[PDB]
Amino acid sequence: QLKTKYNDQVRPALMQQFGYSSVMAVPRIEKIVVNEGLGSSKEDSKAIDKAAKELALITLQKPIITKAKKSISNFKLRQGMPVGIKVTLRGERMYVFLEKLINIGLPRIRDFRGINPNAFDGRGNYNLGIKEQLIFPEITYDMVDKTRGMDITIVTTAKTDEEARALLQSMGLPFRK
Amino acid sequence: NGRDSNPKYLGVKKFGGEVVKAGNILVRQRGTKFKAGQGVGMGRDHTLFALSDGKVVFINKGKGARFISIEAAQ
Amino acid sequence: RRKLRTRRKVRTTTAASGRLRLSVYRSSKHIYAQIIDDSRGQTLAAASSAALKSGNKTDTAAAVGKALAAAAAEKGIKQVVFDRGSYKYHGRVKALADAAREGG
Amino acid sequence: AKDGPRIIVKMESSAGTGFYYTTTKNRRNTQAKLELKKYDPVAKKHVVFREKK
Amino acid sequence: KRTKFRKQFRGRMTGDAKGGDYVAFGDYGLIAMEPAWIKSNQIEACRIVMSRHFRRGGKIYIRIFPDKPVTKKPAETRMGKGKGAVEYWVSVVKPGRVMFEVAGVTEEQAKEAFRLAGHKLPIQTKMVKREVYDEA
RNA sequence: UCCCAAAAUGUAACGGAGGCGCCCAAAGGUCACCUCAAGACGGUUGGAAAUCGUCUGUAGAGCGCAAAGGUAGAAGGUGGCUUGACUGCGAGACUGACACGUCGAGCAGGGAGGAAACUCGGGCUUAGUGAACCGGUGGUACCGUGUGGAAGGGCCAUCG
RNA sequence: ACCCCCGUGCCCAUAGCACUGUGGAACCACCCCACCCCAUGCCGAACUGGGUCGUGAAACACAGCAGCGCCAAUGAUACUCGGACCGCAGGGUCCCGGAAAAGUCGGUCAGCGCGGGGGU
Ligand SMILES: [Mg+2]
Ligand SMILES: [Mg+2]
Repeated sequence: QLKTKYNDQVRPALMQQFGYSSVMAVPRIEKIVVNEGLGSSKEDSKAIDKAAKELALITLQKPIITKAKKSISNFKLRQGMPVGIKVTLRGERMYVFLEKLINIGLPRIRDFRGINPNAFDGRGNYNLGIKEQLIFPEITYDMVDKTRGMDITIVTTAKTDEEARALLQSMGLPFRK
Repeated sequence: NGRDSNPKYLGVKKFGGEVVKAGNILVRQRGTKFKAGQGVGMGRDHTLFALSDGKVVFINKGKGARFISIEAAQ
Repeated sequence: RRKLRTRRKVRTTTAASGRLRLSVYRSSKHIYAQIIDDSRGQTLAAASSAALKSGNKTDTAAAVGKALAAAAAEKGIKQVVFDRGSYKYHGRVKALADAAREGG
Repeated sequence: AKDGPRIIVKMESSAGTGFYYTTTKNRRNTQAKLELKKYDPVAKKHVVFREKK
Repeated sequence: KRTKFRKQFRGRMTGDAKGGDYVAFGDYGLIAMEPAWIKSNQIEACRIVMSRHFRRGGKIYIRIFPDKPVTKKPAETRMGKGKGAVEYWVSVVKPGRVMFEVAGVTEEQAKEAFRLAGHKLPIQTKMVKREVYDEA
């Protein structure tokens, strides 16, 4: 399951387009961090289990409810209260979710056209602006609580953006041409 | 306001060159300005003291970390 | 990242101890088990698993620790104070300790 | 060292057989019930020691 | 003129000039020759007056902002502590401190503006010229 | 707690500012592990800050409160185990006119954490408190006016 | 003896960052696997167990480079111990010594140890 095409359709295609002197210097995929927007405007102790469970069924891993940064501004901010969520996928579980996103996630989306081609993180990384959750093969509105959005971040080991974009698309990433 | 005030104290008590004894208090301070060197212990209130007999020795490595050691005679 | 190794260096008192200290470098597959003086920056017995290993780079964790204690008998060491780096005292590093604590 | 109805209190020390006080400033603010410990009184030591009056 | 926010009170002490320079931010300058205290109001005195003599330009620099609060006597008595928090601000000035400096105008046009803005001051002053090149 | 205070210490005013009369079964002991503020770039209920990621970053943060000193090898942040916030002591020093106050190695009877060296007799320290008399409670048995008890009185601790 | 690598000190920026080059199986790192001893309040990233290939890219080591940091004269000056004076005063001067800061010249990106290992 995967990994085989992760190399053949990537590594060898890079020295035949660029010029790597090493199979180690070849841009790789480090981790895929998923962030969850919770609380703040929607301070609900019930909404917490809403994401806590779903996130644990879509990525197959218990997430961590990252609290506040202990900052109290003028609006609704408190000292140390669950408001964020962290779901870091790396290694085996990474490609497991990743593959599902390239085969079922992105393809199966209403009004889907692709993703912004402009170079995002200028450090060799990339970021995704996922929104609606009613576009996943694990999310079933017929057996949940409500409807919310999730953020996915692609962390790689690329040096430049030129070597990053290549890696993403070859691995499986659609763009609006 | 005129009201409020405090006698305070602090400072150094055994200066360098001096011959200490087992229990003599060396320097009093609030923080960790003078770190306990060789032969020198440190109290709750960062109050430096001597373990045995010897001579007071100051060491400075360009500020920041102060040290006080005790070189025995014998 | 470099904090684990220093937290055991500042911790292990040097002078007031009066003792010696045994270091250990097992982040790889090349333990030194080097022994170092408390004041003088020298080395006495100095073990290592560099001279052959008989195809073993992990199992000799206890072989070198037995070799050490025995190598220390030729100098005159009774007390040793260990000073691991980023090592939570688990297995590969535990074998040294145990082997050089009963073989001495 | 004021002493009123306010939260926290000064506590007497008892013991299993032992008859000794430790004098400790507790507080009914948080977990306020398990004021038990282990303070050996002049004795063999190792006696069940709850300051709980 | 006045500070936007400070501690409030101060003290009093006059040493020699430190951060005063012969020429910058223009061609001609005006320097004091006696230590004293230059009130905020006195600065308005000088600035406004030099603006009457200079219709256009706005090349009048004043880098002696007063940073020194002074107390005052409210009525009488002496049975009290800090009296008169808000009185006036004074900027200390030592011989060789440049208070004023102008440019664009000629020689005559400058001998008048400093002159005039010299009679208001509690101390003597002299007007100088360029030929200084310390730091930059 | 700073300044005045004039480079030991000390030093006054109805001189200039800001706090305390507490808190914590953990913010303790110890044992392990993590490293900050902020800015820029790019990202979804955001659109200022914040949640995430990657770089810069002697830390411009944090340390329960006021302030200074000090801390990156932590006195920053977490977890496991515990009740050393122990008892009987203390060479020798700081400080005060006295009385108080402050620091403390080591020794003993017993325990705590760690493999261990080792550390621990409250909390980064400096405020969070007050003599004696009188009385309350527990403990222990010294006195107890003829004797043996008892009332009471003393002592240890501790409360008002 | 030559040199290099690794580990560990003294020293704790005149020994630091950046830029660039060199190093490939002796050493180092990445990397590979990791159901279990052990562990990340989520992730075997980091700890950790068992070990090939590959590569030196990154990290690290070394070397050049000193644009930036750091260190920093000489001279003079500020100030001041001592002595002696002036103004109504805020202040200021002379004699005799000590003597800054900053800036400038300039300096240098170390040096000095121990042990072990592999090469000539
Ligand atoms: Mg003084
Ligand atoms: Mg009376």
